[PDB]
Order: sequence, then C-alpha cells, then structure tokens
Amino acid sequence: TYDALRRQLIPSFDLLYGSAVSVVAMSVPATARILDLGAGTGLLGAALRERLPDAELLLQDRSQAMLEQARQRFADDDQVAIRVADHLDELPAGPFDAVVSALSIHHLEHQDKQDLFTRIRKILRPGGIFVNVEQVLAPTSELEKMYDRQHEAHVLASDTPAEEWAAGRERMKHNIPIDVETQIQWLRDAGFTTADCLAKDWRFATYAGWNGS
Ligand SMILES: Nc1ncnc2c1ncn2[C@@H]1O[C@H](CSCC[C@H](N)C(=O)O)[C@@H](O)[C@H]1O
Ligand SMILES: [Ca+2]
Repeated sequence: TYDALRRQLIPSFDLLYGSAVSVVAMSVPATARILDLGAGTGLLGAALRERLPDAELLLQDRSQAMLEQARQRFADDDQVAIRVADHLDELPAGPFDAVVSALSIHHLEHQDKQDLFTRIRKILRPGGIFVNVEQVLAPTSELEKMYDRQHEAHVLASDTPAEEWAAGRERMKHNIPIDVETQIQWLRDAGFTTADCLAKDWRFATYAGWNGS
C-alpha cells in the first residue's frame, strides 16, 4: 500500500530507484557495507537487499516513526542495522563501500548539502560511491512550471487519491531543492573524482559520485 503510493507520487520510480541499485551493484562487491541516509521506511535499502543479499546495510534517519516501518520491513534480516541521527549529526565511522540516499537531502539548506557531500566522502573507502535519488529544481521558473505539469501528469495517470496528492504538495512546500547539475558540481567540489546524472524524469533524478574512479 505505502510502496504502491510512493510509485503513484514519484515519476519513473522503477527507472530511478533501479538505476541507484544497478550503479551500486556495478561499483561495489557482493559483501559491500552500505549506508542508507534518510532511509525512512527503508525502500532504497530494500531495493539494494534484493540485488545484494550479502551486503551489510545501515539504515539511518532522524525519525524513529519512519525507522519503525524499516524495522518491520527488515524484521528477519541479520545484516541490517538502524541508527537514529540527523544528517547534520556526526556520520557513522564506516568505512563504507556505498552511501545512498533517496528524497531526503533536499530537506537541508544548500550550505549543509555542500558540507554533507564532503562529510560523506570522508566515510567512503577509496573507489566508494555516493548515490542520490532526488527531487531537483528546474534551472528557470518557466521550466519549473513545466517540471510541475509533468509531475502532476504522472500523479493523475497513476490514479493517485486526491487527498494523498494534496498532502504530497503540502510536504513539498518545506523542501529546499536545487538543479541537478549544481549538486553534481558540489560532488566535484567535495573531492569526488567523477560525478554523473545516470537517469532523470523532469523533477526526479538519480546521480552519483565516485571517490577516486
Ligand atoms: N535532517 C534530516 N536528517 C535525517 N533524516 C531526515 C532529515 N530530514 C528529513 N529526513 C528524513 O528523510 C526522509 C524523507 S522521505 C524518503 C524516505 C526513503 N529514503 C524513501 O526513499 O522512501 C524521511 O524519512 C525523513 O525523516
Ligand atoms: Ca521531501
């Protein structure tokens, strides 16, 4: 039900979450240590577990209520741990092969995003990968209205309950998005040697940075 609603609200959910899973699987070993930052109910972690049965997952979020859903999702999984922490708090030491995030980092001020990317690189192994599945701003107000129309078109085509879309729009008023190429450049500024946009559907994009390759 919850997973079905996320697909209704998020254009190209399968392409964008699937691209995050595929780029991690091509970048890290079967036995990778992975941090899911702002894991919420653990949706991105779950997609990774499906592909990587032998990976160690650490799910981190500031919300105990969201992580209770992650605890239920991963009830019988002996290779999943949960950490309660704000993005702004000290990150877990690691090292990690991958740090992943979906629809969470846009809740930080821009300066805090730039600093977070730098702090993430510090806990990555050499060659390690950072992946973000993210809500991104259009480069102009005119294109932002077109991004919004395309988002609405997906939500309508997906037969989304009107009250859930209204609730979704209200939550997005608190978001601090920026365009995908600005935050990809912030990965270069943070000292990632390669950064790329893997996949994109207007307002939603999957991008990654590599710590040495
Ligand atoms: N400053 C912050 N520090 C940590 N978690 C934060 C945060 N601001 C927002 N979050 C978390 O970010 C999540 C956004 S919803 C996305 C959840 C999950 N990654 C998914 O893909 O479905 C929520 O779980 C919320 O509690
Ligand atoms: Ca949000």
